Amino acid sequence: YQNIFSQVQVRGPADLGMTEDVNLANRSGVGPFSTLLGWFGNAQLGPIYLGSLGVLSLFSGLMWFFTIGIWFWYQAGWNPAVFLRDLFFFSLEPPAPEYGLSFAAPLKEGGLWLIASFFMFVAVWSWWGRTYLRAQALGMGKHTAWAFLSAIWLWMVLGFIRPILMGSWSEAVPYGIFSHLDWTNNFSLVHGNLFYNPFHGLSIAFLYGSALLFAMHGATILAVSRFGGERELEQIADRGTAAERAALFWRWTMGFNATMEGIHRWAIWMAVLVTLTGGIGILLSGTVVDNWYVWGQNH
Amino acid sequence: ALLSFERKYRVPGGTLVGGNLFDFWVGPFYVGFFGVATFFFAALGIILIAWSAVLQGTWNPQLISVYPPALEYGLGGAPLAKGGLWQIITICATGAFVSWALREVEICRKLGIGYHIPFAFAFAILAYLTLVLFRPVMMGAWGYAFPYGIWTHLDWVSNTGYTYGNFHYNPAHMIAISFFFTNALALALHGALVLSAANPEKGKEMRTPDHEDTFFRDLVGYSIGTLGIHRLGLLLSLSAVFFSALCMIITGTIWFDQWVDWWQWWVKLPWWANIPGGING
Amino acid sequence: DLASLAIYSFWIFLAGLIYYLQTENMREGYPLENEDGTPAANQGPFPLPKPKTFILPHGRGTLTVPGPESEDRPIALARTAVSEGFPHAPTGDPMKDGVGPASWVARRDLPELDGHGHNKIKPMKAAAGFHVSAGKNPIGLPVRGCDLEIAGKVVDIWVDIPEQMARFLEVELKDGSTRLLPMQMVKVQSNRVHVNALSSDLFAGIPTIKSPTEVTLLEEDKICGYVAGGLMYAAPKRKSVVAAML
Ligand code: BCL
Ligand code: BCL
Ligand code: BCL
Ligand SMILES: CC[C@H]1c2cc3[nH]c4c(c3C)C(=O)[C@H](C(=O)OC)c4c3nc(cc4[nH]c(cc(n2)[C@@H]1C)c(C(C)=O)c4C)[C@@H](C)[C@@H]3CCC(=O)OC/C=C(\C)CCC[C@H](C)CCC[C@H](C)CCCC(C)C
Ligand SMILES: CCCCCCCCCCCC[N+](C)(C)[O-]
Ligand SMILES: CCCCCCCCCCCC[N+](C)(C)[O-]
Ligand SMILES: [Cl-]
Ligand SMILES: [Fe+2]
Repeated sequence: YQNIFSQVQVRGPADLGMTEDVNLANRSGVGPFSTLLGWFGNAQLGPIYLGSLGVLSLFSGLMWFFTIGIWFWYQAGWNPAVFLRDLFFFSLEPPAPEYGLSFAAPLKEGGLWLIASFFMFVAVWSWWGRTYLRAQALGMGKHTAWAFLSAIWLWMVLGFIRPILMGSWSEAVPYGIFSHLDWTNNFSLVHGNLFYNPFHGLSIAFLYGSALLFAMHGATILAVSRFGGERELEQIADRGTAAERAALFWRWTMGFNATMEGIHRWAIWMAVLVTLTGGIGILLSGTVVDNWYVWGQNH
Repeated sequence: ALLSFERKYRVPGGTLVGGNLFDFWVGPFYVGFFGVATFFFAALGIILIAWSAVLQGTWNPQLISVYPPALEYGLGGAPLAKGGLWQIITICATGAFVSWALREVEICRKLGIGYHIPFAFAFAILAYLTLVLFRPVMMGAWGYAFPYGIWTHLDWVSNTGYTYGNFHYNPAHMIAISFFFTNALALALHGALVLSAANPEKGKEMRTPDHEDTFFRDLVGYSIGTLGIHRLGLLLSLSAVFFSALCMIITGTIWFDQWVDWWQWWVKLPWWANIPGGING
Repeated sequence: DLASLAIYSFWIFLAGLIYYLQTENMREGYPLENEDGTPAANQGPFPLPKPKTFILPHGRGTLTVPGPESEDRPIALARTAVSEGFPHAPTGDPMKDGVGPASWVARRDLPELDGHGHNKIKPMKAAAGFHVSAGKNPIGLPVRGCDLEIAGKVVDIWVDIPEQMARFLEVELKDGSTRLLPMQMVKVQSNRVHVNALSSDLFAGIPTIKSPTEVTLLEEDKICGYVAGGLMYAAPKRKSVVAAML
């Protein structure tokens, strides 16, 4: 038995969750129970907290998706068959260079893109506020909100900060499945190969490293789950043989190890540094460094 | 030196080979038969690389590079200076990686824990082997493998990719990337949640797992659970590597042209292939 | 050059972070000791971090780390060589003494509490509303050990109430008493529950719990360590795969 999938599922009264300082009035009712999910993790869905910040976020979120969707349907001649076969090829492009950073572009030539970006901007930041508040209501630390900022950073640099510093919305990313891939490839071409951007290489080390570390941590916990290993919070407060065997596996393997609490500090930074270094690398491209190959020759 | 709770665990037994011959430690490192095997392989490999550096004429870490046999050599052997050295070093690397895994297994047995870790690591090894062994062989030549050099291997990645246009269009590659991104997302989430619960607002008591399920339930309407999150992290990581190996194994063996063209099968579907309008109409 | 100044500053930062992370992961297990229990000469290049204090809910006090080692019980192991780095063999029965892969830690002899202060784990028969929702129900099945003999029968499932999951199977032995078996160490089949880590004659030896309605962290550790220890120490009584294939 490897404990990858549960052998027997057990169920009881729906769990409504801790109260603490949260406004119980904004909490929805319990959702259905999924036996399918129950084989892998919890079977219970909901309840969810739906305050004003969340409603606003969901609203802009939908408007963003709607704005893109209406442009795609327009590109499809309002033909369902065409909409589906060309779905990955449609693209909502930003204003042309001639428009700079103005909001003058006509709807079909950058205006819809600007609207789409406004809705996305509001959706993401309102959601970020939500991650902070939900932690505050339960008296928890703000580690989730902080980590989320790192991801927000790359996004901000790509569609707002860099375009603004470059002087035009045309520098931003289009909304499209294949189009945004073309944009990514072109971005490297235009800046003399990103493999030469030092921050791009670091970002890769952390992306690889996150898969490396989570495979390591996930496998470790499962390996000591026979000693209640996943109850990490209590293992932190009162170390057990699960924590000891886990630490010793690694100390005997690579000469050093972590603690039940400390491993989660290694984890959060490993992931967070992915977009932190990534954002810096992109922000420097085109504003300070035009060609990384050339740059590399002088450093 | 030992950790203050270590003694009771440094017990005999667990080895897969050599009985108690290599059953001992050196500082914090456990040895075992596979401990010495790893050392052997790693040393020989590093030595052969240093020799290849000499034949190349440099000691610069940024310049040293060992290339495999040129396409002319097919799947046969080659002169130590023209692909042969890479070939031996590849054997040593494989021997060292596998030995490292098997050493991890002995350590698992001695501690009475599961074998998940070495199992996970095997996925990494299998990814390496795909680029350096399985794909080259299926393609018919060792030349298709990548060179061992800090920057030279990046050139190989670039040239290999552009041989098929923009590699982004490789469907298996897309799935692999999704797994890498989602994994990093999950890793950040797990780290932050545990820490946010163990380190609540200054002056408050340690939160419980209940607070963790509640936080995410409040946030997205679903909580995977303390056991599931670890199960997920392992799955995403391995799936990312699994699909990496798959996206490459098929390139140059069953797919030869520009990856972007592969998507025509979807656009050319009978019921909408010829309908005018749209991007492809 | 801005790019150059940036990459230069990053490495300074990274080294500082690694330094921070490493010392932070030294809240437990340090200072390092010699194989005889005395402080080791080389404590490494990383100093101990300043103490932090965890405030534990429901009158469980506090926890301050780094702090003096908690472990102090007898370890039934004897040195095997004059030189450091070698195994320490069991002076008696490792399974009963709790050493090697059968080790257990002196965790608080109280049950783990949920967010309300209620016991986290409880036998299902007493867990209002809980039931097997999917998969083969283990209750009522005979339990087989690696020697391929029946060691008892399953009489209940101990569930984690807050996380709604099965944690232990309660097995009734021949003498009428019962023991708890960790879920991740059993294999529920269609006509039985197989336990590879233990031979039938070792079940009686599984550590017991004071109360029949709750289990403490101390007891869980003794139970889990003992069962795992069987993979190594019960190897002689574990019948081959082809033998079990009948
Ligand atoms: C030909 C193409 C170029 C190239 C061009 C680029 C470009 C361009 C960029 C990268 C970037 C990256 N590249 Mg590169 N790259 C190349 C080759 C490689 C190779 C390789 C060959 O093996 C690898 C492994 C990588 C790897 C990487 C990653 C390390 C990095 C992306 C990090 C990330 O997590 O972003 C994913 C994370 C995000 C985008 C953050 C998202 C956060 C927001 C808030 C999400 C909100 C979503 C929400 C509103 C909508 C959906 C909601 C639903 C509920 C789901 N590149 C080649 C040379 N690469 C990025 C970087 O940082 O570069 C330094 C970047 O911009
Ligand atoms: C996976 C797809 C490609 C590939 C694509 C890329 C791309 C694209 C990039 C890298 C980058 C790196 N690659 Mg690579 N790389 C490949 C296969 C390998 C193999 C291998 C044995 O299979 C190795 C050891 C490396 C090693 C390296 C590192 C030098 C560097 C950062 C990786 C990292 O932090 O990972 C996460 C792992 C950790 C955080 C653990 C620590 C690992 C340490 C740092 C590895 C040191 C390697 C050492 C110098 C190699 C020789 C060791 C002995 C002398 C033999 N690559 C395959 C062929 N690699 C990045 C770079 O900066 O390149 C210069 C980068 O941009
Ligand atoms: C211009 C180039 C093309 C392109 C061409 C390629 C090519 C070509 C390849 C990839 C591959 C990959 N690409 Mg791509 N790719 C592009 C753009 C991207 C972008 C992006 C944001 O645009 C992303 C995110 C990616 C992402 C990915 C990954 C899914 C995958 C590499 C990881 C891997 O396989 O790990 C697997 C992990 C390993 C191989 C590591 C094994 C390590 C071993 C086991 C141990 C080593 C130990 C070490 C020696 C120890 C030293 C001692 C020290 C003490 C540590 N690509 C562009 C369009 N991509 C690669 C792939 O899929 O590989 C199968 C690949 O070959
Ligand atoms: C499969 C999922 C992910 C994963 C998992 C993973 N890796 C693992 C484990 C796991 C679970 C371990 O248990 C093991 C470990 O101990 O980690 C601390 C390991 C490990 N992953 C490592 C690296 C690594 N993992 C990577 C990736 C991945 N690992 C995936 C993303 C990568 C990359 C590039 O993404 C790297 C670089 C090692 C740190 C460690 C294994 C240590 C080891 O094998 O040691 C024995 C060998 C030596 C000490 C040296 C041998 C050198 C050779 C003789 C020469 C080889 C030359 C080489 C082929 C070229 C190098 C030049 C490059 C510039 C190309
Ligand atoms: C069916 C609609 C699917 C369209 C969603 C497109 C997601 C790709 C987003 C890339 C945009 C990058 N960005 C935000 C920085 O501009
Ligand atoms: C923060 C992630 C950075 C990834 C590089 C990981 C380096 C591991 C260094 C180990 C240093 C600690 N030490 C000396 C005690 O072994
Ligand atoms: Cl903190
Ligand atoms: Fe964890």
